[PDB]
Amino acid sequence: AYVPINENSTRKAFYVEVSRSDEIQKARIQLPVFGEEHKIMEAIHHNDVVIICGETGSGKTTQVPQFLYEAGFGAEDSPDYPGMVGITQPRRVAAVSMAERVANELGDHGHKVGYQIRFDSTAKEDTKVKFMTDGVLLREMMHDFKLTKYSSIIIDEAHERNINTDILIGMLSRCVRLRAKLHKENPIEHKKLKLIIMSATLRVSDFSENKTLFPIAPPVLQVDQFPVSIHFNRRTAFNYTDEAFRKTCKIHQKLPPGAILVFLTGQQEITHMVKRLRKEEGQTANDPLYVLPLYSLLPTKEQMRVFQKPPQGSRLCIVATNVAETSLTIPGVRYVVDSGRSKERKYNESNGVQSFEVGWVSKASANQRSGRAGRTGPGHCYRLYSSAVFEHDFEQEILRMPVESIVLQMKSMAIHNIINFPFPTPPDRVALSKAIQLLQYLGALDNKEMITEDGKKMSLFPLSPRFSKMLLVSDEKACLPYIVAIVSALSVKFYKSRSQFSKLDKFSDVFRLLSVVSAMDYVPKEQKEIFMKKNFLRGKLMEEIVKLRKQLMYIIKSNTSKENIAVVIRNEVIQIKLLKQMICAGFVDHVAVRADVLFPDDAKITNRTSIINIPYIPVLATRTPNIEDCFVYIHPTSILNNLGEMPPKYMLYYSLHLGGNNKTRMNTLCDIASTPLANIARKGLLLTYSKPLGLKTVNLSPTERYCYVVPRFGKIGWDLNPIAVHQKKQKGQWTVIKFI
Amino acid sequence: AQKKLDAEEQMNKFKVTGRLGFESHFTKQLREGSQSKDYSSLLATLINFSPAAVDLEIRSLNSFEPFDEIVWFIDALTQGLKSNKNFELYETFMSLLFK
Repeated sequence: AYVPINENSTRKAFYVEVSRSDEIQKARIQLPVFGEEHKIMEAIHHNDVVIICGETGSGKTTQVPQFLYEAGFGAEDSPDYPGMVGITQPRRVAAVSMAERVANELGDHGHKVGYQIRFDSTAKEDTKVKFMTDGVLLREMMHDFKLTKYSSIIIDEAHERNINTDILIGMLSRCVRLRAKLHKENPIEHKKLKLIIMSATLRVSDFSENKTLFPIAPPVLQVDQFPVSIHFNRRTAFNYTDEAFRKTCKIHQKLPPGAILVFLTGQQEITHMVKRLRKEEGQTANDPLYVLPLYSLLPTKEQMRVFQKPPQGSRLCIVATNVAETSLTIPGVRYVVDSGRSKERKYNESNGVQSFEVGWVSKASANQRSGRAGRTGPGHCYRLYSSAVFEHDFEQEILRMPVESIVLQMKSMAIHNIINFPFPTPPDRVALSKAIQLLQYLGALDNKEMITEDGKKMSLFPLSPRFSKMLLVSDEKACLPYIVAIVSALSVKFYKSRSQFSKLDKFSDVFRLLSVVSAMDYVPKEQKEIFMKKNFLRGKLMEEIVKLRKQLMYIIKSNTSKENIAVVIRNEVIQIKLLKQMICAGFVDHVAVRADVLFPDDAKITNRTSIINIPYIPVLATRTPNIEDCFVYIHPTSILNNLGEMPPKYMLYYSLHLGGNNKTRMNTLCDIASTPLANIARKGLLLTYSKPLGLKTVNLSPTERYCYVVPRFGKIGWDLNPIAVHQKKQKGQWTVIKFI
Repeated sequence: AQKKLDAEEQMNKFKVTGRLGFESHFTKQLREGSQSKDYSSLLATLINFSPAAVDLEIRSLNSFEPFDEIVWFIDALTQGLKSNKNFELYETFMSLLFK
C-alpha cells in the first residue's frame, strides 16, 4: 500500500465534497440506498458477505460502490489504496451506462470509475470502482483464481440467475475460504475478501435463507415509488405492431409530459417500431418525437443522450428490450408499454439444440416493468395482453435439463470443478456425471476431466456439444449448408415420391432431409404449392429449416471454423459414404448391429403386398452402458422398418424409446460402416483398444511402434477388424495417433 | 522419412482378412488365474511355451498406473517357488521382467 497517495486522496475528497460539489450529493441522498449507508459500512465490517435486496430504482448499483469507496477515502484504515471495488453486471449496456452515470456523480476529480467489457475496456489502478460483465471476471479467474487483485466483489442482479452469476457464487464457496482467513479448514480470523450480493425482490431467500445459501450471504438488507396504474388490453385498443405505434401516438396527445418506455421482444421488432416512428397521422408526430432504440448490441445504452430528458417541445419515446427492466434505468419514464413478450434461450437436453424462442413475460417481470414509470411522477402501465393471459400464460429448469452444454461452457470461465458449483436449487450429481460421460465420449473432455482442443471449439460454439461437433465435421467433409440447416432446426404414389427423394443407394435419413430441401429450393413459383402437396411436406417448417441453416453458418464462421467470402457467411453425385461418417460423428456412442439369420433377407417370407422382414438386433454402446446388448427394433415411422438386403450391418440413432408391446424401438437411424465408426469411437474412454498381435510390427523407439491393433467398443463392447495403426507410446501408453 | 516407408510397405503387403481372437490365450489364462487366485494351471502353460514365445509374451504385459497384470504375474512366480518345482525357470521368468 502507498501512504502519500492515501492522505492526498483523503484531503482531496473532503475538500471537494465539503466545498466544491454539494449539489449532486443532494441527489444521492434522495436515493433510498443513502438512508442505510452507515449501516452498509458497518455490515461489511462485521460480515464478509452481505446481501442487498432492492427494487427497481432503489439506487443499489450506483450508490453502494461509491459509499464503500468514499468510506475508505475518509479513513486511515481501510485506506484508499487497498480499496479496489469490482462490480458484476449481466449485460454490456448496463456496465457502460452505470459507469458513465457514476462518473458524472463524481465529477472531473480524476479516474475513479470505469468499465471493462469484452473489447471495450480500460484497466484500473488502486482506489477504483469498476463495472464489468460477469464473463470478464470469470476469464480473469484464470490468472487470479482466488481473487487477489480486488478487495470487494459486488455481484449485482443475481435474481436473473444467469449461468455466470450462479457459477461465480458456487466458485465463491471454494474461493472465500483461502483468501478469507480459513487456514487448513479452520476459521482463524476476519475474512479479508469482502463480497456484496445484490438482488431484486425475486426469490430473495434463494440468496438469503435456502438450502444452498451458506456461501451466498448471512445478513440481508431490504432497500425500498409513486403510483403506477395498471391497464390491460381490455382498457387499451392496440392489437399489433402498427397498433403499438398507434399507442405511442395516443399518449402524445393526452397524458401530460413524460417519457414513454416501450418494452419489446428483441432487435427485429425494435427495428420495425423504430421505422414506424421515423418514416411514417404519423408524420404529425415524427418531428415532435425523439425515438431511441435500446438493446445490448446498440450504442445508445452507453450514450448520455438516453438518460438525458428531451429538448423542449419534443416527447421522448424509448423502444427497448428487457434491458430496461433491471439493467438500464432511465428516470424520466411515466408511460410504460409492456408487450408481454420477450426472448429466452431454452436448452433441450434430449435434442442437444439451444433454441432462442419468443416466450411470454413473467408475472414478476410485468410488475418490475410497472415500477419503471413511478420514479419521477405518477404513471401508467399499458400491458398489451388480456387479464386472463396474466393468470395462465405468465410464469410466477436447472433440475430438468441435460447439463452437457453448461459443464463444457463453465470450463471457458475457468470453473473446472462442476460438482463444487452451488445454485439456488442444485442439480443431482448423477446428472452432472452423466453429462461429463457424454462429453468424454465425444472427446470434449479427456478421461481425467480436462478440456480438449475440440472441447474448447465446442464451448465457443452457440449450441449443444453433439451438434456443434456435427457442424465441425461438416467443415472437414465439405457438406456445410446441408448440415448447418439440420443442426439449426434441432437447436430452434406417395411412397415412391419418398423413395425417389431418398436417393438409393443412399439410405441416410439425414441426407434425405437435405435432398427434400434441395428439391424445395428447386420448386420456384406455383410449383412450391403442388410439390408440398405431392410429397406430404410442411412449407413453413421447410422455410424455418432453411432459416436455421444460415444461422449455423453465421455462428461457425464467428467461431473461426469456416472461411468467409467478401465478409459474407454462406451455407453453400454426393459422397454418401462420407456423409454417414459425419452423421456417425454426432450420434456416437449410440450404435446398433443387425444379426443373421433372423434379421436379414432370410425373413423374406411370405406376407404378400406389405412384405415384413423380422429384425433381430441389439444395441452396442459403451457410453450408455444400460442399453448395451439390449434387444431393439426399428420404429414404424423410420424407413428402415421392415427392410432387408442392407449393405453394412451397423447403424446409429439419436433416440431410442420403449412403447406399446414392450418393443424397444429406434426412432431414427442411419446405415454406417465399421471403418467410419472406428475413428468416431477413437475420441477417448468409450472406445476399447487391445495389445498388438502373422504380421511383424516395426518399433522405431520406446514410443513409435506400429502394429495391427484390435479395437473394442464398450455393459457390452463388440470387437472389430484390426487397424494398422501408428501408436506413439506417450506416458507409457500405446495411444493410436492415426489409422494407417 | 525413407526408413518409415519400409514399415508402411510391409503393412500394405499383408492384408489378411482372417480374424484372430482379440484376447490372446496367455492374457486370458493370466486373467482366469488371477480371478481363480490359483495359477497352478497358469504356470503349466509357461513351461510349455517356446523360448521364442516367452520374450514375445512377457514384453506383451499391460502396464499402467494401476499395474494389474504385473502384480498378477509376480504372484504367479511367488506361488511357483512355494511349490519348489522348476526352480531354474521361474527365476528366469523373474529376471526377464527386469529386462
